[PDB]
Amino acid sequence: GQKVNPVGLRIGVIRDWESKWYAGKDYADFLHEDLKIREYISKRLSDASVSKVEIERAANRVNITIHTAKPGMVIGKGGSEVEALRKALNSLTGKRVHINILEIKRADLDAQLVADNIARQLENRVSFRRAQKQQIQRTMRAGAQGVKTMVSGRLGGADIARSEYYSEGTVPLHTLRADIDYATSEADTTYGKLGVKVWIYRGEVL
Amino acid sequence: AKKSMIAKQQRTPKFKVQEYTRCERCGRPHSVIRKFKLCRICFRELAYKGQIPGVKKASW
Amino acid sequence: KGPVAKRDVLPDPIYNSKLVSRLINKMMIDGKKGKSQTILYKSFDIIKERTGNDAMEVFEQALKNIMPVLEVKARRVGGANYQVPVEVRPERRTTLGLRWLVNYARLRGEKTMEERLANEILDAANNTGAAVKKREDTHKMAEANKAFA
RNA sequence: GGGAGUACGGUCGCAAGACUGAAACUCAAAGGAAUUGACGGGGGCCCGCACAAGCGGUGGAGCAUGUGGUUUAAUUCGAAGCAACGCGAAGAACCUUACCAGGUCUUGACAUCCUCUGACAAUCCUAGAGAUAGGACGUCCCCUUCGGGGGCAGAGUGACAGGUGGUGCAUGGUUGUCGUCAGCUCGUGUCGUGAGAUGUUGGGUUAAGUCCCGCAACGAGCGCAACCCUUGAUCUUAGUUGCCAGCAUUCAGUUGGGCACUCUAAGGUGACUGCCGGUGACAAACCGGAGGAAGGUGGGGAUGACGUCAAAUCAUCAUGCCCCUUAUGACCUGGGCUACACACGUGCUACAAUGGACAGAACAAAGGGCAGCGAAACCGCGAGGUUAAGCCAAUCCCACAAAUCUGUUCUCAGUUCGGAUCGCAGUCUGCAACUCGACUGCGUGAAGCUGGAAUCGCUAGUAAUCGCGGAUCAGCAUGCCGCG
RNA sequence: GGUCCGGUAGUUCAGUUGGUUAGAAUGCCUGCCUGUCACGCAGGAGGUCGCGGGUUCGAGUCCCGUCCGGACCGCCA
Repeated sequence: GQKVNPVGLRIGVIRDWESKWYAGKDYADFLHEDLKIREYISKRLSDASVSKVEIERAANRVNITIHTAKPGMVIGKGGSEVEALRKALNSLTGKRVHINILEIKRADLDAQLVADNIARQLENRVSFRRAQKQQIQRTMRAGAQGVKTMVSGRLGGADIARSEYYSEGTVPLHTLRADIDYATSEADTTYGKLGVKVWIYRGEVL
Repeated sequence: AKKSMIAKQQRTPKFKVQEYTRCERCGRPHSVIRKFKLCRICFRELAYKGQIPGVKKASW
Repeated sequence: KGPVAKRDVLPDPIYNSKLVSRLINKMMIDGKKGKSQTILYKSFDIIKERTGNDAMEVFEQALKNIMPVLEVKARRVGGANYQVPVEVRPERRTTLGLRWLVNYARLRGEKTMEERLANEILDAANNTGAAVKKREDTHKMAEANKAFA
C-alpha cells in the first residue's frame, strides 16, 4: 500500500514522543488520560489553532505546554479563559494540572496548521488547486526546504474520486537524516469526506 | 449495533468471567494489548503520532 | 550467476594422511555430527577384522573402483530428447561416488548400519556392489550415446 | 465503406468466363502516413533457489485448522489466481455474538438539552433468566452577607439518540501486489507543426538512471547509495544484584577482598577501493595481494518511486439513500458460530535398529512476573494439592532446556514402531467443561512398512532437526512472533 | 402372412462359442496441468444380460413361447 509515516519512523531517533514522562503499573490509565486531555484541548482550542502538546507528569501532577502563535490572544486578555480551561482540566484529571503556552515563530510551515488551513478553505469552497498552490508558495517563501501537499476524495467530480498533488524543491523521505513533519486533516463538505495530507521537509539534522 | 455492547463493557456484569476486555479509544473487542488497553489500528495511529512515551519502530 | 567453490570440513593441514584425515574429519555425509561419525568409525573397523590390512587403503581402493569418468546430460534439441555425455570434473567425481556409496549403504538392507557400510566397503573394494553396478551402467550407456557431442 | 464488379440487358468466347455496368437497403465511419505504448510461437544484452546441481518436503496414512459443498432454527459477517483459504480471529462453555428459538421494553442500552424532586443509587429477603412486588439505611452532597446557587442523581417530557440496517463502483483513513524492480518524471532550451522526440540514447562500467567518456542538450526531482538499528574487532569510562586473576577460607565468590577478566552500556576508535601490483586511454572501473576481526554496499534488519489490480476494507470513519421507536433499536435465557455423505489447502505426527525403552552425564540464548511470579519442604504414581521463602527483580521466581554423549536391553516384525479412536477413574479453571476446554493414571489398541499424475521451500550457522520463551489469557496453541 | 436374423454399462460394439470369469472404446465422477476453458496425464464405478417359462451342480450364452426391431419372400392365371 502506502508509505510509512516519516515522523512515526523518526520517533525516538530525531523526534520526541511529546509525552516525555514515564509510568509503570499506571501506564494504561495514564495513557488513555493523555488521549482524552488531548481531545479536550483539540476540540476546545480549535478556533485559535493548536499543533502539538507535550505532557509532563512531574510528581504525578500533570504539566502541559501548548504550541503555535495565534494563541497569543489566549495568552493575553484571555488569562481568564486560561484559568477556566485549566480548572476544567483539574476537573477532568483528579490531580491538578499546570499549563504553559509556547509561541511558534513561522507558524506557516507547521504541518498541523497547514492541514487545518487547507481543510478550512476546502470547507469554505475555494478550488483545491488555488488552496494548495497558494499554501505551497507561502511555505517555500517562509523558508521551507521542500513541501509536498496531498488531497484525495470527491474533488468536485462526485461520480469518481481521485487524488491531486503539487511539489517542488526536495522532499527526501527515504533519508532518515531528514527532518520531516507530517499532518493529515479531514475536510468535511456536502459531498462527503475530503482528505488532506501535508508534509514539510526543513533541512537535514547534523 | 456497536455501541450498546461497549456500554455492556463498562457497566459491570454479574460474573467475574464476563469482563471481556475492550479498547475504548476504538471499540474493537479483539486484539487489545493489556499494557495499554488499546487495540491495533487505533494503537498504530497514535503510536506513529507520538504517544505511548517509549515506543520506537523496531529493526534488528 | 558466477561459478563459486568453497572448502568444507577439511582436517588439520600438516601430516594429513587420508586415514587421519577421515579419522578426524571428512566424508561425514550422513546427517549431523554424532551418530554419523561413530557409526562410520565402526564400519571402518569391521573391515580390518574382515581383511587384516589397511582400512583406508581398501577404502580408497573401493573409491577407485567406484570412480566414473563419463556422465550424461540431456538436451532439448530435437523432438526426440537426445542426451549428451561430458567429462566429469574431479570434485564432482568424488562427491558423486561418495553419494552413491552412502545411498546404497543405507539401501542395501542388513540388520544394522555399521555392518551395512562395512559390507559396502567390501563390495566396492571388490567389484560386486550396487554402486559398482550402476557405475558400469552409466559407463556403458554413456558409451552407447557417445556419438552425439 | 459495404451492397458490387454482383443484378439486368447487350457485346465476345467452344467453355471457364471477359467487357460494359445500376439500384433497393444499410452503416457513420472506412481509409493513408506517422507518434507513444503494449504484444510477438521476431532479434540483441542482463538479472532473480527462475531453471539447472543437490537437500528436505507436500500430496499415500492419522490428526489439527481454514475454505468450498450439504444440512440446520442459525451453522454471524467479510475475504476468492498468484496478490483468498493456522485469513480479520494476538484464543467462541455464557460474554465475545452480529445469527436463531423463546420471553420482554419503547425519549429508549446511551448522549445533549427542557421541567420538576432535589444529592443519589446502592445493598439483602419473595416468585425470579431479564424484570416486577413490598420492606430495610433507603433517596441522605458542597458552597452558602444562609436569600439562594453549584454538583450529581431520580422522575416526567419533547426535540432526539441508536443502528456490525447496504452501498470499497460515492468515500476519507488504511493494506497487499508487481517489486526492493531501476525505473519514473520535471524546468529551461532545441527539432517536428502536430502526435511527440531529445534529457533518460551511443562506448565502457555497476547490485543500481552506479559511475566515466561521448553526444543538442543543459540542469533538477522522486528514485538508488549513504545517513538509522543490530551483528561482527578494539580503546576509555563505571564496577553491582555481574565477574574470580593473583589471595585466604566455602556446599557453592560462599564469604573476607578486588574490577583483573568476562559481562553490562554509554561514549569511542575502526573499512573508505584506503594502499601496493597489474589490466583497462590515463577516464570510470575490473583483477590479485599486502595488510587487516572484518574487503570490495562485511551480514541482517528498517526503508517500498510514478503507477497497476474500479484488488480488498462502509466491522476505525462519513453527505448519500434506507430501519424504526407498537423495530433492521435495546434487555434476558438457551442454542449456533465446533454440524458431515465429500473435495481442496496449510500444518503436526508417524510408518522405525543413523531406531525404541531404561539409567547416568552435561552444554544455551531470549523474554516474563503484583488482583503476579510463586522457592524449598511435605502429600499424591500423576495431572496437581498444602502450609508457604523470596522477588515491583543483572539479587527472587518462572526455569530440571532438548537434541547431544556413555552404558544396558530390544533383534527387523504392523513390532518394546505408530499412537488414532474409544471405556473407566481423576486434575485444573471457571456460576457452569453436555453441544463445547485442556491435562493425568489406566485399559484398549487404528491405519500407516515412505506415498500416482504432479508439485514446493532452500546459496552455509542457511537448509534440516532440537527444544525454550512471549502475546492473546479464568481455562485453551500442532497457529503466530521471537530465542538459542 | 410365412422364413431367417439380432435384442448386452448412458451410447456404440465384443462376450453370445468355452454352460462352470460379464469385457473394450466413448461418456460420467475425482485429482493433476492451464489465468480460465479445451486438449493432455493419473485414478474409479457401472450393467448382472428384451421378457416369461422349461432342462441341469450350475445358463449371459442350452430349449421353447411372448414382445421389439431388421432382412428375405409372398409367385401361375
